[PDB]
Amino acid sequence: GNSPHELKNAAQRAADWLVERQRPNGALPSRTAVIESCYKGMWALHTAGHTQAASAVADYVTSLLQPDGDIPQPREERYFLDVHYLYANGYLTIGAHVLGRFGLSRKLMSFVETMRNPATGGFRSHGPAIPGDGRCDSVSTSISGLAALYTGRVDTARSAADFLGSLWVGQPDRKNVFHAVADASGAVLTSDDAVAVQVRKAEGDWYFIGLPAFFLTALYEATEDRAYLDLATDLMTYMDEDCDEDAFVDSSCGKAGVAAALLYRLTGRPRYREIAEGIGTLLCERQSPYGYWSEEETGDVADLFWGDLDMTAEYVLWLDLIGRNLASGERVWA
Amino acid sequence: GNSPHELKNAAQRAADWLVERQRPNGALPSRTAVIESCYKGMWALHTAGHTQAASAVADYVTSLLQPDGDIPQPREERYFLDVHYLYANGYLTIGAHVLGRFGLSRKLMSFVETMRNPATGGFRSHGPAIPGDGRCDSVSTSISGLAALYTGRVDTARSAADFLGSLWVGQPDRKNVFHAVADASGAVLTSDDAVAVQVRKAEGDWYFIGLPAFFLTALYEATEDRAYLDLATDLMTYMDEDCDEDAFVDSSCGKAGVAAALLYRLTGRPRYREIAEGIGTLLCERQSPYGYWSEEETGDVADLFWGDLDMTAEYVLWLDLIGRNLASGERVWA
Ligand SMILES: *[C@@H](O)[C@@H](C[C@H](O)[C@H](O)CO)NC(C)=O
Ligand SMILES: *[C@@H](O)[C@@H](C[C@H](O)[C@H](O)CO)NC(C)=O
Repeated sequence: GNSPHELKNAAQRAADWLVERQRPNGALPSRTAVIESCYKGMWALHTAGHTQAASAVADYVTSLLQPDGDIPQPREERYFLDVHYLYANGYLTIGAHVLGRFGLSRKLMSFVETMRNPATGGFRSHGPAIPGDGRCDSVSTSISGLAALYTGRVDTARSAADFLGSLWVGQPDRKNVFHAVADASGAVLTSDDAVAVQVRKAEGDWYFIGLPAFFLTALYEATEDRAYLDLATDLMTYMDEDCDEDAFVDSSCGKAGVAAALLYRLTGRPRYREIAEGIGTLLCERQSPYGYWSEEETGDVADLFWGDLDMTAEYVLWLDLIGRNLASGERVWA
Repeated sequence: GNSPHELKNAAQRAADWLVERQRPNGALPSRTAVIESCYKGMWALHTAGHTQAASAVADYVTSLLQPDGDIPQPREERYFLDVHYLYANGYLTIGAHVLGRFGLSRKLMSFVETMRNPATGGFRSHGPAIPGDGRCDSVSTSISGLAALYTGRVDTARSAADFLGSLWVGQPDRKNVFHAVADASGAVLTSDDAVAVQVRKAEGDWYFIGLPAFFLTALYEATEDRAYLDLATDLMTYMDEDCDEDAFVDSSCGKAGVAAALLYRLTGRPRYREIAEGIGTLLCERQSPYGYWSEEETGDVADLFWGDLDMTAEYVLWLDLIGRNLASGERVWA
């Protein structure tokens, strides 16, 4: 595979591509003005050293911030309304905090906490303005727990991990389907309108497993509580041995790649290095010659569909995180 | 005056210089192997986007970590023994946390908090192996408060601010001297052996005032409590109007520059922009063409004495922080 330096080089070229096209108000170059086009922008650009561009995204995000600490608009994609509303808020919180925008991160994180279910520790899938039944999903919960870790709200993160453990233990038929959603009481939801990963098919949505694995590994690093490492380990084993090969190939495999790279640094287990290396190389090989990522776009374009802009920022982050955990893991274990 | 982009470009040249000379275990190229040569390295290199190099510093720091969460050795400079012991620990905590090394940041910050005076909110000036009288100083307290902000221990940060307010109110002769130390009871220490800035002379040590100003501004950003903004602006106006011109010229003026840049973004007051621009430009002007900063050396050296290496990482950080707060302040206020 490719070396940590090569993975980082790919991330930097994509970051440069984004910053060259950033708008004067700080928005990233999306064909639609929606928060789901740039929610990873602060954190990704900061990791690439583009701190003025990252702070410009913070300025743009601050201009959207409502008195309750939410960014309810502009939102268009249904997954950011009633599947995992808080997916945007979680990365916004992390990016703001690492930038030292402590007022923005406090306000964002305090809103995120209002959508926690205090009975289960899960985080509600649908936003305040979106009618729903109080269901909570693995992605809202994992990203909110990760934002809790970055902002030092470790008890909130521990509670999120409790929910993930209940969701995992409660699976009715895990060898065929991962039901990523629970009802407001914590029972796993199997209705057709609830996210379900067909683990024996090559149809994506693997990040509903991979993001929990990454969060739980970071929580273990923060706490040294082996219960969290055990659950992250079980989820990685699930993806590696019970899931279709698409789990480490689909566009959403970066989350599992990052979890694997962190688990390698913490445990030294070579399978984790192999998983992270393979995913990092795959993402590197799919990069356009210009710097962005897209499964369809092939030209020298000035902007991107929101999903490709999000993917481009996401892969800046995943390649950086994989690269630094592989490099330090090699120093520690090899 | 240099533009925010130019300040950042200077930081990046220095960061490249450091990374090119980094040692295989992650230590930075110091002529002596001491923690005071590299304590700002994790945070500085991360801000520059050199996350693998920053993680390598974290690996080195982790290998020195003792069971109590301290790094008592290697230390040689007396200021890092009995004047502001925790100055090293504070930057290590911040750099570890921003990298997501949550076990490292938890352990470092927990040790820092064992040195807090629960009656005054100050942090003890002398480390565990160093005898002393329990005195607490403004630099130990402000960097520990900033580390508390980054790790989410906001009550600790508020207590640190209380100590700084008491120190400021209790000054017996602020026109001539800033007494930066209080005894274990919280009373300002005026004895011959306690750090004191000669504010009407050009003799340095201005960061005993400038770092509190930076920390208090960050705490105001985190809480919106105008009491902290008022104290921060008291300190800035003190340095601007009552202190020697050296306060904005000495090698330690970068802390005040960062405080001014943040105050400009938060308040729009043009004088703060002027102070930050002036300090940023002065630091850029002093940079070696080869990328480092040094009090005495010029030309293409392979390494630096610890104080110059510390100053080089420090100015990566300050130029980056000044640049991004000036850039965002211009966006917000114009
Ligand atoms: C994980 O972030 C996954 C998110 C979804 O694709 C978003 O809803 C659209 O960007 N990312 C990828 C690249 O699959
Ligand atoms: C503030 O960090 C100041 C610290 C003192 O110089 C240290 O005691 C020695 O590095 N930095 C500078 C550049 O003045």
